[PDB]
Amino acid sequence: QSLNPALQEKISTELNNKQYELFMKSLIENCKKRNMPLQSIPEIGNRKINLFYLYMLVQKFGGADQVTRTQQWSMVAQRLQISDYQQLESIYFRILLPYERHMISQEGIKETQAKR
Repeated sequence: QSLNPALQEKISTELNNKQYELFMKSLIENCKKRNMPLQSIPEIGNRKINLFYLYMLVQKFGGADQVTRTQQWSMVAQRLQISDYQQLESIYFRILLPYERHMISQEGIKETQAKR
């Protein structure tokens, strides 16, 4: 009994990145669904769970340092629902899961050898 907000669930931006975003979105949403499933299509903001989207956003803000410099990470994180207070723990855990990380690892296994 908790349908999506349907407020900030915009899919695709230029029809080109939609493929890259949907790839990580479907993968993360699928794996994460094994722990914290949603009503149907889990989305918050405008798709930012992608390895290219989440990166582009940070670089655009001037780097993680810039986001924290003005203490905006709290607000920005809420946009993608990555740091919603205590909930950030559950989201981080599910996202750090072995299945979730594995699904995304295929796109970049070189990151695995990098270790924590």
